[PDB]
Amino acid sequence: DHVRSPNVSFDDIDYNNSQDLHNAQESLLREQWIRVSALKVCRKALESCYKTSGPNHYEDCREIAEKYLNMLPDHRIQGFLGYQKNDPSK
Amino acid sequence: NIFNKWNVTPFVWLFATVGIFQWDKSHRESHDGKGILDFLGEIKVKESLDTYFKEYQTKVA
Amino acid sequence: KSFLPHFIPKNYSYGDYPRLKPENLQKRDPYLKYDDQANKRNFNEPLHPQQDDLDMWAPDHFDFVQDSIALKWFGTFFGVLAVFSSVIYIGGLYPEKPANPRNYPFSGLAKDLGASSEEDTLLYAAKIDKSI
Amino acid sequence: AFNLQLEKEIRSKIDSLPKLNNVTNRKLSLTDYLFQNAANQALYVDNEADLKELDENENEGWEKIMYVGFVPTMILIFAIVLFKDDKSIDEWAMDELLLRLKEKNLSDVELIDELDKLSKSHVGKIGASEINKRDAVIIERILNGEYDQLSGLKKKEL
Amino acid sequence: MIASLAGWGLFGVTVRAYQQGIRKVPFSYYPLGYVYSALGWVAFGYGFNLWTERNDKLLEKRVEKLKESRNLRLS
Amino acid sequence: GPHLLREDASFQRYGQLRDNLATYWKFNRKAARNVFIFLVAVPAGLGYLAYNYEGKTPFVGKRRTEPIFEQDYVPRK
Amino acid sequence: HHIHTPSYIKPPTGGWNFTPANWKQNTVLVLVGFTACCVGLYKLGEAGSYNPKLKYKEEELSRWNQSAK
Amino acid sequence: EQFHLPQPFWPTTKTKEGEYVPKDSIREASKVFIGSGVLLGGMHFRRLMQYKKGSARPGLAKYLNLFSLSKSQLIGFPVALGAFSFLSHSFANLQEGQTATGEFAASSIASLIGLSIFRTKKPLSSNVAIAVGMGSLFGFLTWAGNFNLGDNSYRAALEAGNGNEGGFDNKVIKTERQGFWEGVYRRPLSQTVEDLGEGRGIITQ
Amino acid sequence: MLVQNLIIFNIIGIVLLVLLNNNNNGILNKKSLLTIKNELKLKQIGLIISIINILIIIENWIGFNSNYYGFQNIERFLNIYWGIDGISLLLVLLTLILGPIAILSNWKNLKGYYTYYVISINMLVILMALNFICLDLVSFYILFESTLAPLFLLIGIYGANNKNKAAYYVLIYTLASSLFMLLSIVIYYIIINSTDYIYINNIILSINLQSLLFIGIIIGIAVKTPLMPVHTWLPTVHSESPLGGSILLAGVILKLAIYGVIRLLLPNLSEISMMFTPIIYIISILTLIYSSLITLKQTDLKVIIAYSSISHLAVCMIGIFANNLIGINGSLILCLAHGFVSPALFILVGGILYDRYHNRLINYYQGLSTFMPIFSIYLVVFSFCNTGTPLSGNFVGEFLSITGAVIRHPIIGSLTAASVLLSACYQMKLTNRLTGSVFSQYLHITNDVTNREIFLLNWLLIPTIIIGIYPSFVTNILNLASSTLIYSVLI
Ligand SMILES: CCCCCCCCCCCCCCCCCC(=O)OC[C@H](COP(=O)(O)OCCN)OC(=O)CCCCCCCCCCCCCCCCC
Ligand SMILES: CCCCCCCCCCCC(=O)OC[C@H](COP(=O)(O)OCC[N+](C)(C)C)OC(=O)CCCCCCCCCCC
Ligand SMILES: CCCCCCCCCCCC(=O)OC[C@H](COP(=O)(O)OCC[N+](C)(C)C)OC(=O)CCCCCCCCCCC
Ligand SMILES: CCCCCCCCCCCC(=O)OC[C@H](COP(=O)(O)OCC[N+](C)(C)C)OC(=O)CCCCCCCCCCC
Ligand SMILES: CCCCCCCCCCCC(=O)OC[C@H](COP(=O)(O)OCC[N+](C)(C)C)OC(=O)CCCCCCCCCCC
Repeated sequence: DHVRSPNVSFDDIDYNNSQDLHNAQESLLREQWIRVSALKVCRKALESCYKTSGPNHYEDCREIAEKYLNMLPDHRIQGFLGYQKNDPSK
Repeated sequence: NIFNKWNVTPFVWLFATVGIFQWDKSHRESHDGKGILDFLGEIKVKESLDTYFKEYQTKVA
Repeated sequence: KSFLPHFIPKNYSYGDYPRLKPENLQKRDPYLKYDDQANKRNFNEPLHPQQDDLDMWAPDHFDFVQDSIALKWFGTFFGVLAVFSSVIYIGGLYPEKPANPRNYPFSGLAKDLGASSEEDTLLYAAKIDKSI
Repeated sequence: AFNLQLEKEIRSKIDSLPKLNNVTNRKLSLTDYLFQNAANQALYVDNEADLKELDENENEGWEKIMYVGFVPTMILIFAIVLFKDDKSIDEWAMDELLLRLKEKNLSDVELIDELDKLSKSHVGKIGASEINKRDAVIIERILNGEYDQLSGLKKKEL
Repeated sequence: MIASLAGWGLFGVTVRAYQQGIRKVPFSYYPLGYVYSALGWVAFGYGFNLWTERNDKLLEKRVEKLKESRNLRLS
Repeated sequence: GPHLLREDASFQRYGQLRDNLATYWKFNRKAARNVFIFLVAVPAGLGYLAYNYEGKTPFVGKRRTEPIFEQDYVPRK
Repeated sequence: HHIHTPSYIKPPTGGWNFTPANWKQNTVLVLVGFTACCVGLYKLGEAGSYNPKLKYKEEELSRWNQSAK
Repeated sequence: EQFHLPQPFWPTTKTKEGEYVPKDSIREASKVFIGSGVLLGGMHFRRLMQYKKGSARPGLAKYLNLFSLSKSQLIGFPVALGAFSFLSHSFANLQEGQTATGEFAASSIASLIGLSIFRTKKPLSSNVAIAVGMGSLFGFLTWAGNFNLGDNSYRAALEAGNGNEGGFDNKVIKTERQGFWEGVYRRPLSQTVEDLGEGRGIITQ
Repeated sequence: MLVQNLIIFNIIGIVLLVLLNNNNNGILNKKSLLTIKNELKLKQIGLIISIINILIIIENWIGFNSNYYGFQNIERFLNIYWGIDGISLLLVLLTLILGPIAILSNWKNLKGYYTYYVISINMLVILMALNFICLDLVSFYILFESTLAPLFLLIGIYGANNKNKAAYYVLIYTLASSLFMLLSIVIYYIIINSTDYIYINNIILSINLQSLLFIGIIIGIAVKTPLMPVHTWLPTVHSESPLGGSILLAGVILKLAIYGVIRLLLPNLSEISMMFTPIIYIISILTLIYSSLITLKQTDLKVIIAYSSISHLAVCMIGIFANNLIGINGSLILCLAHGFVSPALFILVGGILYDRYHNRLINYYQGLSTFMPIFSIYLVVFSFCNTGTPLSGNFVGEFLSITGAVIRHPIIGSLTAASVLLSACYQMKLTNRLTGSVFSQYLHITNDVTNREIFLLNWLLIPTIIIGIYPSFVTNILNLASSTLIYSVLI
């Protein structure tokens, strides 16, 4: 069937647990791919709004375009190695 | 001969692939979307694969 | 009259390899018979160490004038088109606009040009029609 | 099918022409290359060298192997990339996104109506396409809130 | 243990078969040589397995002492 | 086989030389000038462009925060 | 005319003024073949094509902009 | 801001500021120069005695010719070794310690000085080619930590607790940088920014 | 199941061919029956063995999950753990598919000793294929260097006039450079007590130690791709090695360097890889530009193709060191697309022309389209594939690799677009000459492409265009495996 993301953070596990570190690595990967899925859906709305609105696309699709331009920098795959090997609070 | 061994072959591949392609779609209409190749065997899942990974990393430690 | 292309050495030393004056084969008389008529080559003719730069397959060598003359003529031409441009600009001989350039209502169609609110009006607005 | 009596005819006839360099009813089987006596194997080659001596680019011995073993192997590879029930991560993520939309909006009459009538084959075809389906509310709800849980895994900030 | 000794005998068959190529004789020459070679390496294989089984027992006993030695260091 | 290529001695001499240019190469002043350009000068130029703009170009979804067209026109007379 | 060496040079395009003896027979087959799946192109095109300016109503798009706001 | 280049250098003990009493370069070079000239000159006159004792024996003569030194080598060798010792100590005093760059400079100059004495009948560019080759070898020798890393080896680090004997733990995070031979599960993100800098995916995009 | 069957079956195949062909060495002086038709039966058995190896990886592909994170089919054999992911699975299949092609390319152009050649080809294929399924650094090095022993003898026995020069070059360039990679592996086993992939991927080493380990490994990788300035072995080896040796060298052996980056650098030395990327990009960009301009002046047909391979593998190196999914996928697709086009160009240049005229000098060939029209079609078609013309897998690999470089480094990654111009400059200079002007006066008219050579060209062209038009056959498998290699902490 449709498997699900085992929501597991690096912050709540012991890396010496081989299976727990594997889940946190998988958990971070699956949440980034969903954000890529969401970004593509938003871009689908932008394309349909642009085609239909014609010369009205500047006003009609303004907030859709603004949201796509905001999500684009970070709604991409970043990997799990960066956050696994770095502690932001230190 | 326009039906020689070399001209026919691309058309035989094309029609056969379309036929198998259309056959697969019908098979997905009657097996809850499961494909025509499902007879060969299915795909291993995470739980069955985790146990191999768990025993592999324990030995390495 | 006829001169060799650039980057052709006047001497070389490659052991016992025969030393010969570089002949650009593109310039050979095409009304003579050759064993290789297309390449203008007879069988067993010694090849220059850089013969690939001096044969039919090398880029065509134009030699109607020297390169400096062609480069001098090339610069002379576009220099005139720049003096003509510069005389008009400094003197300001081009005509002025006969009418104030087009302006639009609704704060210069700011809303229709993707402006969000009053903070971003002049960011997106076209020329504003001050006469309502 | 060595047929030693047949080679003797073949060997003798080449002897009727003393000069050199101046049959289709012959075949061998798999069991012959290992079990014939050493005398008979010598005779076969002496004919084969001389038969070939008395002579385009066909019947080289590879055609059967490549067209019975290799081409079906590539067909099987072509079938697997076509008709194997394998989800990729990007295809899984789109299905998971629609599933979480359903779970966050259980009390939504409009959304669940479209989600149920949105067939599994058109999940990856959301948007504008030839398929006439209603995903306007589905797209509307994704644009409203964020259905990923990446913020719930990074529990350490600056 | 039969599976392990089966491989050792098969190693001995390979040793004899390789020797036949060195001496340039057909591999069917003197078939008793494979039987002799197979048993000679089963004998070595049986002694080899006793050697490795002994080594694992000795290694465990030494490792227990080494872990106690390491626990003192990690403090 | 049947020697389907008409072997040319001058072709063979020329081809043999082009394969064996290394034998006659001398590390003179001319060779040193080209070695410095290709293996030191040019890599240094790319070396300084790569690290100068390492992480200095955030060009993903870059926004426009400044107007393009002028609002008012001023004649030149 | 000239010598085209047609004994062994038979490219897919013909090789120096090649028209086979049975060209009328083959031309009808190719014309049938060309016409048959030229209709197949038409049948596929009419089913698959769509108008991208009529897929979503303007009322559906207003909700998108506000929700994404 | 400075460029963030990799630093492939083996661990060495770093003397604290105010430490490193310098070594007398002239005095140390004097001992190498005088001791070498005495031995090389003394062994030269010892071999001349072996020549006089026998010159009709080809076996002795062949072996003596291999060890024989020319007049310019009897002077050049002590000078090259003396200049090496002086320049190695002089550069080490300059840099508050010995570096591979200092040894590369000291060895190539010492070689070129000697080569210009006992290899006079060779082109100048040939002597420089050897001097660059000789200087690189000694620079590589210093870069690799001379003949052994000593107190900077992993075996030494493992005996001092600076190795990885106890394993790793992600819950433990250290502000100070890990040891050269030490590995950790998780690191402070500030250390990554110090190493790589911000930009192409660190913090910002 | 995979590794155990792939090794046991091939050993039985190796022993079987030795037993049949060496049973009659003993002053029999006989005529045998397997020696007829250039050892046809022994060739056919080895050809069948190569195809069966492709069937073994398929049985494990049917059960492969593209939506599983981690290694699959985890197996223990010879005290070594063997596993496969999306990246490894495609490289194994590429390696095994070229096995039958290498044998068939040398079906009738060897002076003798066909059993030895077939065994070495099947031995090279399995050792390279096993290199993609090992799961530790030491096992990676064992398989990385084990190929040198058969490859050295393959060149020296079946090679061209300068085979002695080429055999020494491959043995010394690759062995000396890989020993530097062994030094880094020894350091890993000393300080971490293991070389397992997963174990070492989680350990962060000091930034100074990561620099030393990176340089050791990169020396072995840079020589084997190859990159400038350690590339001088490849053109000499390619021009003298047999056709099957060139196919495996140009199709698999060079791809092990990219897989080395994927295993030995990205997941374990992640912090230091970001530091080294500008240096990697500069070296690779100059490798691409220099090799393209040098290719213009070449006069040997098989050396021109050898320098063409260096230019494209610089692009693969650029893509794999981009820290984004676009570049990594683009580099992997370009590796597979190159794995078919490059062997095809060696068959056209060193397998068809050389088998007829036995001369690789460019000056002898022109106007081939007059009496070799079928050869000219395949030559022209593969030339446009080699320059990354769209509809070919090369373009999809090249465009994503260039795009991944631009995203990674907008300023210097833009120089990668010179691959589009420079590759067409030297490739279409060679093709425009072979198909241009009057048929050469130095050649006699002979047979055109035969059925065997048509078969080889068709089945190297077909995968290139299928990947070029629908690369999602490959990207679906690579998607979850490639996403694990990215290192970034966005705040
Ligand atoms: C009344 C006078 C009596 C004289 C007695 C000596 C007889 C003449 C021999 C010449 C002197 C050389 C030997 C000197 C003693 C041996 C070296 C030594 O022990 O060091 C002494 C000298 C000063 O060093 P210093 O720091 O004072 O000693 C340690 C104090 N804590 O350290 C030195 O600097 C000595 C100089 C050594 C450097 C030159 C030798 C290296 C170059 C030549 C190599 C010879 C051939 C190579 C042999 C090895 C072959 C594998
Ligand atoms: C012409 C032919 C060309 C080459 C063909 C190759 C044929 C290979 C045949 C292998 C037979 C087989 O399968 O052997 C297997 C058997 C049984 O293994 P086990 O006891 O269960 O050990 C378990 C094995 N592990 C650890 C992999 C699981 O071990 C042997 O006999 C070992 C082979 C001997 C190798 C020499 C080293 C040992 C001697 C020590 C002295 C210092
Ligand atoms: C308990 C386990 C071992 C039992 C057997 C061991 C002794 C065998 C002696 C039998 C007599 C014999 O060897 O007879 C001589 C034969 C035949 O010689 P040939 O070359 O064919 O000469 C031709 C003979 N004609 C002319 C009569 C035909 O040689 C063999 O078969 C060689 C096999 C030797 C096996 C050695 C095993 C070594 C293992 C080493 C592990 C470290
Ligand atoms: C996967 C692991 C496999 C390991 C086993 C290797 C094969 C053993 C072959 C022994 C039997 C033999 O020497 O036989 C010889 C055979 C076949 O030669 P032929 O043409 O029949 O000989 C001519 C006989 N005539 C004249 C009658 C026709 O040559 C081979 O097989 C060659 C394979 C080995 C080449 C590479 C050597 C590398 C050594 C180091 C490896 C890391
Ligand atoms: C978008 C993808 C399009 C695919 C289909 C396009 C039509 C295919 C035509 C095949 C037949 C043909 O042209 O090759 C065969 C013809 C033969 O010459 P001829 O006219 O019969 O004269 C015969 C007289 N000779 C023998 C003197 C020529 O050419 C040639 O050998 C000429 C050499 C150039 C090769 C052209 C290959 C073009 C491939 C296109 C690369 C993308």
